[PDB]
Amino acid sequence: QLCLLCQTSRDCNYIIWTVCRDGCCNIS
Repeated sequence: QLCLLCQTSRDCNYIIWTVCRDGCCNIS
């Protein structure tokens, strides 16, 4: 999995990274 800095549920607009967690971004 991943954990890229995110703000909302989908503040990344990425392909393999749309599932944002606690201030994070991932695929699932």
